[PDB]
Amino acid sequence: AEIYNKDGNKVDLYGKAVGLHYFSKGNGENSYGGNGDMTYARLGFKGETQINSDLTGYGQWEYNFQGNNSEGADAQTGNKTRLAFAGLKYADVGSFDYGRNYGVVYDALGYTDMLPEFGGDTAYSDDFFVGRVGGVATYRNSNFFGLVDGLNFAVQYLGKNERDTARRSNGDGVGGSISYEYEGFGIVGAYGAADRTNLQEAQPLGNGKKAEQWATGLKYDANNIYLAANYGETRNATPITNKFTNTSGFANKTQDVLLVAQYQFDFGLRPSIAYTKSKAKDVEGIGDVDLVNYFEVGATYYFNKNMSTYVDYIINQIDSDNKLGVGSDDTVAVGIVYQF
Amino acid sequence: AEIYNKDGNKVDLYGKAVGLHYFSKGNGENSYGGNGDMTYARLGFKGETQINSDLTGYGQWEYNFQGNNSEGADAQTGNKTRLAFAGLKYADVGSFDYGRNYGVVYDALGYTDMLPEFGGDTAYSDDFFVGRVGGVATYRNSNFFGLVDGLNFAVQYLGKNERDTARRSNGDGVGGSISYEYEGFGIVGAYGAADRTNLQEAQPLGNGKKAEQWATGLKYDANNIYLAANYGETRNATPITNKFTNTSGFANKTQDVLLVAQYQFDFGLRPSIAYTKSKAKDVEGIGDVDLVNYFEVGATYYFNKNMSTYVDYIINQIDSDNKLGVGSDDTVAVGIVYQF
Amino acid sequence: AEIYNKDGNKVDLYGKAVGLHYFSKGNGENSYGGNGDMTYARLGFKGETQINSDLTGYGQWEYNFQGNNSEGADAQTGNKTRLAFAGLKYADVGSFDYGRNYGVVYDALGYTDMLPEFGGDTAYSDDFFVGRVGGVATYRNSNFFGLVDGLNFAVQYLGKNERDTARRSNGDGVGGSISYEYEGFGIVGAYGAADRTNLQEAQPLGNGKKAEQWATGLKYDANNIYLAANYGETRNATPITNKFTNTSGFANKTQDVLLVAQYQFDFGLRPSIAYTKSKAKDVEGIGDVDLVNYFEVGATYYFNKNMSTYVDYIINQIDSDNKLGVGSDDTVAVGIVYQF
Amino acid sequence: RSDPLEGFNRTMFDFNYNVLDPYILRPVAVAWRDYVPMPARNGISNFTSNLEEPASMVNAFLKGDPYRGMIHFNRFFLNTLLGMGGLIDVAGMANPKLAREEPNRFGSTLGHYDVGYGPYVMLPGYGSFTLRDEGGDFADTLYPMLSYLTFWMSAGKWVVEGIETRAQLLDSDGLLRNSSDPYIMVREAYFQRHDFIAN
Repeated sequence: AEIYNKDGNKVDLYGKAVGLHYFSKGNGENSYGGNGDMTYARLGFKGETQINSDLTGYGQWEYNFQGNNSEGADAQTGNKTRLAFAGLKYADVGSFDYGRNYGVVYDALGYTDMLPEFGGDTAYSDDFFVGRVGGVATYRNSNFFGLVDGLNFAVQYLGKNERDTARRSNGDGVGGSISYEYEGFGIVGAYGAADRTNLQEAQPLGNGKKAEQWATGLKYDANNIYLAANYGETRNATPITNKFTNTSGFANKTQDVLLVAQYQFDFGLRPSIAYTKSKAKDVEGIGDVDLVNYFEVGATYYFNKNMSTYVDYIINQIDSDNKLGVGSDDTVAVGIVYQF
Repeated sequence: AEIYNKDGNKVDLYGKAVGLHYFSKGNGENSYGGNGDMTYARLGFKGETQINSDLTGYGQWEYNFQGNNSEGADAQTGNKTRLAFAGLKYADVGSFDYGRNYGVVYDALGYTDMLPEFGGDTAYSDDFFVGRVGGVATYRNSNFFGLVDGLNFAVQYLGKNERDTARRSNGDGVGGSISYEYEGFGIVGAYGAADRTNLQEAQPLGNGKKAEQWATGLKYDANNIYLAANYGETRNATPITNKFTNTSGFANKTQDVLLVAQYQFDFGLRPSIAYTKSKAKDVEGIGDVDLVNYFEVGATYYFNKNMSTYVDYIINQIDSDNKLGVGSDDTVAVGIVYQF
Repeated sequence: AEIYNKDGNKVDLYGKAVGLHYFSKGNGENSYGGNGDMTYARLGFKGETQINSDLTGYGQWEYNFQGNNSEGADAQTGNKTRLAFAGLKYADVGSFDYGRNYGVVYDALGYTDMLPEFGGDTAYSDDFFVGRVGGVATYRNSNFFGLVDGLNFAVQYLGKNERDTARRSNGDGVGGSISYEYEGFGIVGAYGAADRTNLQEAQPLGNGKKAEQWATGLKYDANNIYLAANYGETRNATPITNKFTNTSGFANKTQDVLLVAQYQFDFGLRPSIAYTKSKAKDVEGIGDVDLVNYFEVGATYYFNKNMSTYVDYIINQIDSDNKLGVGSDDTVAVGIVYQF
Repeated sequence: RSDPLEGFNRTMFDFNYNVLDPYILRPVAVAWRDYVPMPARNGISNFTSNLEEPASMVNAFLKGDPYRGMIHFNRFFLNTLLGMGGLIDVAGMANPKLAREEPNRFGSTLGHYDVGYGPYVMLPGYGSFTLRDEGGDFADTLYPMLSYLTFWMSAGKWVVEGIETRAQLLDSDGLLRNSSDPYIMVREAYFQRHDFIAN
């Protein structure tokens, strides 16, 4: 919320409170989203200062405080900084920002990441260019140097992150995005590739020296309708775990489809239907195997800009014999949300 | 402090910085509250949106940042999310809220949680219905649907939390509270019960399949006098530690008395005297043994709504002979508190 | 940013986002400051209430959220509370504050804590009186009880902190400071001493029963010019690691030099040149060995009070054969910083 | 008029209206108004009717207009989640477009497709048993919601809803007691409204 705005600087302290519970068969182990209390809270700030007529500097920080956990030895589980970056935006020349921010492939994957709770299964975090990642400089240009209204593109250089775990590490890499939007219609695609750290090459699943991620998106968002389709392919970049050997790694190849349709009624209900399938190939020892395979139904009721309730049912088409052990049973979520 | 109030939504960011020291003989090991630095600080927000004449949405989050840790390997010890919830309040019909919040027996135990630093030793955290715990849906109603002024009640469904530690787990359960307050006096009772997770049954101390907690309260809170008493009993629900066998678990039965008397001077001094005894029975291997047995003397000086200092002495009546090893030496805390 | 100010209380919520990268040859291990992403954020508040015309209450808390960690098993590395304290300030009598705050030898060492990134290498954290430390009572007096304009002194008692690790523990102790500032010029010295915990005396490096730290400083701070020099000596107080035996401890003696010269142009550029040398003597098994030996050249560009970019180069003069294995390669930092 | 068992209906009309109403129906309804506090009366109305909202949903989809199929949906979803299972009309205070009204069950769907009632009947305890409506309404027993109500639950559903429905009629008694053919009014009030519900 804009809590401060004098002398060219403006501060937005924001956050939400999410009362959230997951319902699933059994304990929730062999299910899509598990079973239990998943209440969480977010706090953050985004500030933006007017240096002069054409220049503007900005920074932003964002945190996930989990509320499902106790006050004992586990009180910090899943607590994390999500965003932390700062940058400048000069008139019609574009914007530059560095820190922990979103990879550019998400400029597409954000078309189908609109479900009341689930969806966007491919916007993995700490996975190169698809989701939030550490140490990215990102150049953005809005309306093409002030000329082509609706024409957007972005260039991003992704720094190395040699972390403890193969799953969160990444080497140097580059990527970019282009988007056109006109009067409700939107089409975009984006691509990025990057080296694999020696730790990543050493895992049993996924072998190659280069990782690649690309995606395209189609969307309609006007009147009260929202339609979206996402397609992408990856090489050596999507993370997997075969729980039968409890072996981790990366999927040599994947094919990802995400489809999303919603409508917004006058009385505030926003129903949601979606399809989401992610198929992997050349996974060592397995061959082909689905990782995400489900139909979604759900709805949100919007009391006003601050308050919302929602239900999210994942009719899960994963089979019990799934060769990677990905959960095969359905899962449904209930949520109550105050945000400011 | 109220940092935002536009368009029906109002956000209140709050917190405190507590300069605090504990003084006790020796290490503080065989002491009531330990010996050393206990400085901490808290941050939180509570939001309230006026949806319409009948609706109001709300959420709240609260964090404990300890200031008695280094900046080294231990900087996170004792950090915790305390609250995380959201809900609605309907006209004269009541409130419903879910998240991480207070157990309903605390609607009673709060009569005697008034000491400058210490307080109800029984409002344990993550313990079914006596204190803050993860995942409670809570129905509350004030003034009985607008009819019986002063008459309040609450019903609360407590979700299971099968955690890694026996002490912080809990099974599914139900509980409730009633309170009548008229012209300075207050009387209250509350009851709760819940399943016990299999881990709780595996502990050496505590035998039972259902945990129970109930408590009653009396109070006079008018002019400048505040007197308060709480009685409550528990089954297989209070946690205990036999410091001789390094064994943890739960007390088969406990019996709790809480008394608090204080007076509030016009110039900001608030003297306080209190007594607090919690006796345990049928502890396996021990039989009967006290857990908490002390007299309290102390005072707060309230400079204004923002600044205060206090001293709190716990004259500890536990004996060295205590069969569970409960500490027998006294403890005093000195504190200086800024809050906003 | 001052986000609240009614009814005598005023609260300033503040923080920054620092997008920051360090460049060094190779991995960065045998270098001064390492190689990679070092992005961070700070969040904090400072409160001040007018108890009456002469009395004033105050408290403040400050946190470091690192942004160079993932959202997985490592997300909390380097997260820490820096400051956490409250106190009072009475007219011409002075101020008393207790909590986690800065030691008094930092009343001197702060003269050369002015580099864009790599400031005073001797204001260690959790090290008695030189930097932020936990649990110090601090009395300060400005203008010698209102009489001698420009004359300041401070007394500080530091309580014991017998922590997990020898490096962060400390015993009880006291210290003080005097500073005179007149018409651009500044002179200061400060001293403190305290016992050493049993764990600290057991370390292989470091022999002594009392730790001692003092430092002296001279500075000019006017007409766009800032020059400052610092000298100090320590006994049993500076922490060390002999990376050859992978042994830890404390430096029996150190003598430290800090020099800083900078000029601030009107259009916002602030160049900086600096020198810093800290020599250790009587190191067990080693004798003399340099710990810090470097020149700094760099500058910051200030768009306005909120926005800044900077470059900071460390020409590292440690030699490769350094007997403690202190890193010998140079390092440079690039930084983009929004703050509010 | 079109009524075959009119004479067997009129006996049972006299029976319900003139012995079963004074001796048991008005007795319990007056002793329902008088001794149960109001927040309970609209408290139970909502709990009962919420179970007849999932059915009203899917039968409003069947009638081809899904707009109110979602209205009955979110009323269900909302009141059953934030409203304690149905005791609270959260969705009713949330938006005026979500106001409550008489359910929309299978008999109403048969009427939308021009199936047609059958001969008007009037049982003793019941009061009107056209098989198309008060009978097709029973496929909603083969449903998400009503498929959990035991015999005594659905029997109890019918019981209290009647006591409530009668309760609030205690002044309008004069409208019907001074009527030409109180059988005809009751009968062709049924048909007018039951047709409405079939649209």
